[PDB]
Amino acid sequence: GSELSERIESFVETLKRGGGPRSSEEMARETLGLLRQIITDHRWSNAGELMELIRREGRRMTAAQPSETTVGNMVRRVLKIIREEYGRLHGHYAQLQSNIIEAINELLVELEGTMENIAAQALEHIHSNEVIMTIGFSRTVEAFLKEAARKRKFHVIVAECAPFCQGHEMAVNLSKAGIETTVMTDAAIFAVMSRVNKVIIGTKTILANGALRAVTGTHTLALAAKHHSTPLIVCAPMFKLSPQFPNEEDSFHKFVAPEEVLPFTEGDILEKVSVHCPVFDYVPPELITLFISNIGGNAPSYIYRLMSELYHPDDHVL
Amino acid sequence: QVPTRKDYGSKVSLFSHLPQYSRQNSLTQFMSIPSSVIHPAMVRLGLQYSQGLVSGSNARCIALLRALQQVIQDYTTPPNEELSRDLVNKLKPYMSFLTQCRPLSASMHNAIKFLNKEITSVGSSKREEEAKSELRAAIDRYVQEKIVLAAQAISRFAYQKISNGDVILVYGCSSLVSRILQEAWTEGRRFRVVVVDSRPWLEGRHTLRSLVHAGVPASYLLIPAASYVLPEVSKVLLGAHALLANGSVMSRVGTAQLALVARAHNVPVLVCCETYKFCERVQTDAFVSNELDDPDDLQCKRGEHVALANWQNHASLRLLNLVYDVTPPELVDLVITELGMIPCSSVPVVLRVKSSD
Amino acid sequence: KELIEYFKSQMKEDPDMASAVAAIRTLLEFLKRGLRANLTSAIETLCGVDSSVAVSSGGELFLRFISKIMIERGELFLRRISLSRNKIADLCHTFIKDGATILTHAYSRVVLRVLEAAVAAKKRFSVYVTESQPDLSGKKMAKALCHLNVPVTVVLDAAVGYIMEKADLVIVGAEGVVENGGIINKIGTNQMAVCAKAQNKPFYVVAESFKFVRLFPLNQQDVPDKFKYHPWVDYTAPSLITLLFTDLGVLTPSAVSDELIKLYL
Amino acid sequence: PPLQAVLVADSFDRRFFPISKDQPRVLLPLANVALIDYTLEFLTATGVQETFVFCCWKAAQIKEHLLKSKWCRPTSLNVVRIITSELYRSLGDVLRDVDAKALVRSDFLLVYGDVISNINITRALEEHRLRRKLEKNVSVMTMIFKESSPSHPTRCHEDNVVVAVDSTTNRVLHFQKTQGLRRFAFPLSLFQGSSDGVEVRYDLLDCHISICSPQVAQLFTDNFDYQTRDDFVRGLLVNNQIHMHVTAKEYGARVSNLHMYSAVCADVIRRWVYPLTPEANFTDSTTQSCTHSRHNIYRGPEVSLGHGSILEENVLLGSGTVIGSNCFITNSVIGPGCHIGDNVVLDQTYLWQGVRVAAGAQIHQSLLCDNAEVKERVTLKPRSVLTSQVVVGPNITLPEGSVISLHPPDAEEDEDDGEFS
Amino acid sequence: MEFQAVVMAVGGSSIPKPLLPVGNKPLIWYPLNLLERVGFEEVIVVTTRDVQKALCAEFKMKMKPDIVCIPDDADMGTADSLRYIYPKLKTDVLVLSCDLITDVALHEVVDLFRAYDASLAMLMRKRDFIGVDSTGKRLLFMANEADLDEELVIKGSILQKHPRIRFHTGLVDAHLYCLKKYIVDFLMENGSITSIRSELIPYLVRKQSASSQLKSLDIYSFITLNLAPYDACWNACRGDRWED
Repeated sequence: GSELSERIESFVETLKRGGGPRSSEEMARETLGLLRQIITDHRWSNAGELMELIRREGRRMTAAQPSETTVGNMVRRVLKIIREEYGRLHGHYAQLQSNIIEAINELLVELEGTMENIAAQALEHIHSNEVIMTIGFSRTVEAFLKEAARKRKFHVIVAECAPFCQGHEMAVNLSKAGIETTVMTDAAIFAVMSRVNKVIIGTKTILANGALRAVTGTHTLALAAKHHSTPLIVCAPMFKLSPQFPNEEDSFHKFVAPEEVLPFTEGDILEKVSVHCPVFDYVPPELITLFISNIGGNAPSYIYRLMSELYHPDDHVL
Repeated sequence: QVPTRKDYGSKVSLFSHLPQYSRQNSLTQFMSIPSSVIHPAMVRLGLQYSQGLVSGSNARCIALLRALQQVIQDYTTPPNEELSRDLVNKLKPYMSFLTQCRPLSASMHNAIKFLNKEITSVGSSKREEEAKSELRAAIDRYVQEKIVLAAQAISRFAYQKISNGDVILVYGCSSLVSRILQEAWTEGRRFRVVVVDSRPWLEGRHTLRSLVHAGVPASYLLIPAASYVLPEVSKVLLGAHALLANGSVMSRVGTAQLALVARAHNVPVLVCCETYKFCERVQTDAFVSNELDDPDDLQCKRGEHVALANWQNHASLRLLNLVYDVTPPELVDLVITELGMIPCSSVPVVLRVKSSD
Repeated sequence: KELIEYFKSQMKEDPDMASAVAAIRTLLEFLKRGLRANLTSAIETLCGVDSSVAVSSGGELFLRFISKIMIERGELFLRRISLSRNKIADLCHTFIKDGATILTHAYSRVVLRVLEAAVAAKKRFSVYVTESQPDLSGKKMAKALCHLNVPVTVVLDAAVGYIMEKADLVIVGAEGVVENGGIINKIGTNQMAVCAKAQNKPFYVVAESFKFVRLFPLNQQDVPDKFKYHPWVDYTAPSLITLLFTDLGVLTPSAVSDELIKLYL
Repeated sequence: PPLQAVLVADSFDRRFFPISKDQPRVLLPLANVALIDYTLEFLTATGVQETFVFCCWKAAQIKEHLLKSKWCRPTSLNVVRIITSELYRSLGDVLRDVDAKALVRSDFLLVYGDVISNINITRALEEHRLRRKLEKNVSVMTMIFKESSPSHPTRCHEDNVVVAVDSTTNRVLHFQKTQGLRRFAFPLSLFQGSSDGVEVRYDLLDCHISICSPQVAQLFTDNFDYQTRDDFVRGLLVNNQIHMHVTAKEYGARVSNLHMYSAVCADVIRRWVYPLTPEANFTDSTTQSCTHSRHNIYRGPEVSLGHGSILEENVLLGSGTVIGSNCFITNSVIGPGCHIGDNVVLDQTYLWQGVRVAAGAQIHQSLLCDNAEVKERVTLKPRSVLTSQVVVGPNITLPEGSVISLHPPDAEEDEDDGEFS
Repeated sequence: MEFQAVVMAVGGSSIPKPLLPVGNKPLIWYPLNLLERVGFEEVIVVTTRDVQKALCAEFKMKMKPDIVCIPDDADMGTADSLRYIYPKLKTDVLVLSCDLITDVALHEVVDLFRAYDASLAMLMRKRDFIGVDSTGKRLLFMANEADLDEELVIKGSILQKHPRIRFHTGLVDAHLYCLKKYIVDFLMENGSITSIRSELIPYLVRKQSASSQLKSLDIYSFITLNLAPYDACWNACRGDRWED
């Protein structure tokens, strides 16, 4: 009641203001905690009433941060789980609730071992004396690299995503493990791409076409990799996979303040300039070769089957 | 004597043959204060090259020719020796000192070649001060025509291409493209410019100030936002630093990347280069001949958590900031010279017809 | 207007005659009557009738070539233009193999000359002619090639992607060549060149030397509006073009820029 | 300890005439959002658990406005306290009313009701608490500033301030305003008071979020003549020390006049005050949601742009705005429920809710207030002001400096029509 | 010939500077050592006459290979000494003094003179308040508390073109200067200025005919915090110091 609405309002304002928490896996765990806390302390007669309640509570989290699709498609996965439980019990008050409890607990068991399974199958994609190029900062790709370097000796080009230099942290965290890393800017991507053998990047949101949004400037890396014919490896979990089509809804990119691009101390020329800072970008699925999830490697021509196995077509509007 | 500067940091394994210095230390720590081995204008030129005060490709050539005028004006003739041999033998350690300060642009290479060809063809019957006046007048005529008349010709040839209502994308800092944009705005074209910049030089602020002071509506963004705005961009202007024998475009490091993304968005790119900046030298990558900037320049202050502060303590960490790259000649459409609109395949043609053939 | 009347008398008396040739002959006829250069300048300011690229290109090249030897200069210039087509056929018809499938655009006398020179050298081949219909001129090309006793098939305009996989080479005569190696031609040249590049077929351009115009279009709009007029004119990129066949020899598309730099517009 | 703040919802400087005499200055909308909502959003984004809103002039309208807002909800983290008295008429009077009622406990935020900012104060808060724990309660005030430019269009000559500070322990030594002074005299006791490395600072934008202590309220109680903040800081620096925090990547400024208003609203539209952007919907109302397009184009629900209308740069359209055909609007803010005619231009203008623009009007860099109306063929020059339903007659070109209202003595006209006076 | 270094022999009540000031060795040998290490094959030396014309015998004991010694008057300054040897100098003047204990490698002030095309480059080390830029190379304001009735006044235009100016208190002038030719040309054209320490304040870069070449002339200064120069104001670190 009071604590429920208080924590819901706190989560909504946390998604409205900034990125809280920092890890997307931690935000997914808090999303499952919010959904189990909202189903354990409420009352319903029909399962469709709970479906409408979860939809009404998810619309606010979607309108809080539209660029954060993880809470929205996790709400949609929990909606499909509750729909499948109502379907297997339809062909109902405490038994359905206990089934929802054990299913969301099983979803946390599956979600805690996602990066572990990605690091487990990391060995079948990296050979010795290999030139790797990445962009931005992501825990999945650096875990991939620090597990692949346990038995193999290779090189990683840590290209920074530079609206704000976050890839320096990835370069330092890899060089502490000894991956023989090299730091450059966004302007040397195609200049170094003639020596890059594979492209291993992360993403923010996998779309329904197999398209993906990620840290900005990676569409340029995908174009240079398609020019030099190198395969792209997308180490991405199964909760960044969303049924939002690219041109269907607006607010695709996330815009931040232009201070990180052009500072406030520039002068009188700030009045007559328009400085936009997209921290994301669009990558079409034909520029992608392989997706790496915790269940195995999948093609961009196979994301629709995971969409059918994880999502329901009457929930794509939410 | 002039020693060699120590290489700074841990070099890239692909760039071990190219030197990588630092702007913190200077070579003139162990040199005399009255400059005797190196000319004082030449060591002044090396100081304003090494500290980064002269960064434009045309400004280096202009300051080079002014320092060469100061050297030839302060030249004397020894007994039983010719000027046409002694000046050749004396200007080579000067250019070696300038090379050890900062690697030379191809404009400066062709300036050295043209000046060596002119001082080689000085007759023996000519006097000292008469040949000094001939060489100073030749340098003055050379910089006069092959800077400002070529700049006005390229400005007119790009003014007759830019139409009304279009949008123009630029990259880096170049006086020729900025002069084209200013003389296009003053003569009646109504357009706005999207300025693309890159780290760590951030030299797009110069042409941003130059376009705001000229009254042009401007837009400022970086390399990753260029992919966001090129579906709206219809025209890309670029500033070339050297053009090769195969038609490659040596420019700032974000040039071939931007041209590939513009061709992916069907946006034609336009480089603007004067004919003295050409090359009979040719390369196909950014690895066999390139300039290496400071490895301490990539660090920045995003909050209070500078990660690349103590980068030398990490043995497996490498820092690299490339200056030049090349374009494949099938990516660049225009080559705008003072002779007219030529493609990329016409660069050795213009080399032939301007090399007295 | 006696200049347009002389142009119509020189162009309508022979239907197999080009327009720019008659325009340069009209300029020479004004040079026959200084006052001759003033009359030639007056009629070339007054010859704004034809919207073809080759007419204005030959007018500009004659205006440069003129600048008492002007009459003999135009005389041997017209001699070279008249003897150009035999050198065109003799330098171009040696590439057609036996049993090849020819793809051909709309009617032009240059491709008819090279096909009659090809059948003159005892070669057997089938020709697919695109109908190219803002007006039925590909049907006229197929009729003029059926009189040549060669197997011709009237092809629908939207089938150049349909028949590209069986036509091993694509030979198209152009009506105007810009400096970089691209061509200005009839509107269906661009789609044929793109379908030939996607199917890796060699796209050959067969045009003379007087069609060298000093223009540089980047897009389909950057060609001039006075040559466009439902457009009649497209633009083909020089990367889509394998070879050119001029009277100076079989040239790569980068050689037209060399000739125009050595000629200086 | 719980973090408090004193919110002065009445700037007693007389600047918005005759703008403020119809609705108060904390209720003036930048882009469909009043300034009190921006101030409460900044205070709840800082981490302040309880604020004290001090509304004196038109206090009933301020109370009726903010009781229906988000910050009076029981689910709100930042609970507000409305304190209304018609006796006080100064900033020092507000702070001694704070000291008399024993409201604040320790380390509260002194802030005005019209401050537009996104600065994290918690770094300045922990530095101020560390200095108070080190120097034992002699750190009196921490004046927060922002790195800026001398030619920047936001800061005006009535707000340009130069200070000389200790570059080591970041404390302020000197304070004087630059209004009407081409030369600046700095005393010699500044350098003898602090000798750890002194440096003058002219690139500081005064965001007026100077966080302070209840000993400041004690000093305002001890001296009656301390009317406002600049008198206090000059009287303390002429005689307890005041420190300084510098912000380098987060924006902060408040409105002083119409130049400050236009500059900070152009900063809001150009997203300089992120996260506080108009599409994030920080104040939970149903009629203020907007859609963010390219080039900072904001479009609300049910706008229905006409044929040939051009929106190129930095526009915002409220809910219910009716725009005709062939318009050309750039760098402008349009309120909810407006009526825009045909063949009109809007260049750096600010039109609030309820306006009606006829066909053929030429408005440039103006301020159209609530329920306004302009007729055909009217050409507005830059810096023209019309407030609260002024009807300007047809075929009349207003001059550059032309403030018009229904009130006779404060403006250039009266309650009569604009065609014939 | 890029430079022609000049050694001054005046003062400016602790100890006499030219002859008597012998801390560990003779004082006049150290500036000639500073010259004769990094080049300076041509040396001109001004002699002192404020000690009743007796410092020439102390100046003729260093035994440098090339010296130019001149007689001077008793009541005379640095600027009058620059005006005295004006028709025999043809290039940049690099001014020193007799009492100069300089551990600073003097190539860096010459680099500040060369690289930015400076008109004046001086050396100082931690009364006189020196306002320097945030980089630390270009000084912008300098004055003493003796000629200022009001404490210190600062123009607004230098705050507009330089928003932050770093002020120092404990700096002392090491008297290592680098003058351009038109500076001593203006000293010849304006003979009222004496004691070149008092010439550093009327430099006239700001808004005001007194310039020879926005567009102005550049003057720099290097502040050292490692290499110990000579100092006698506080004398706490000067007495307990080592001379290598």
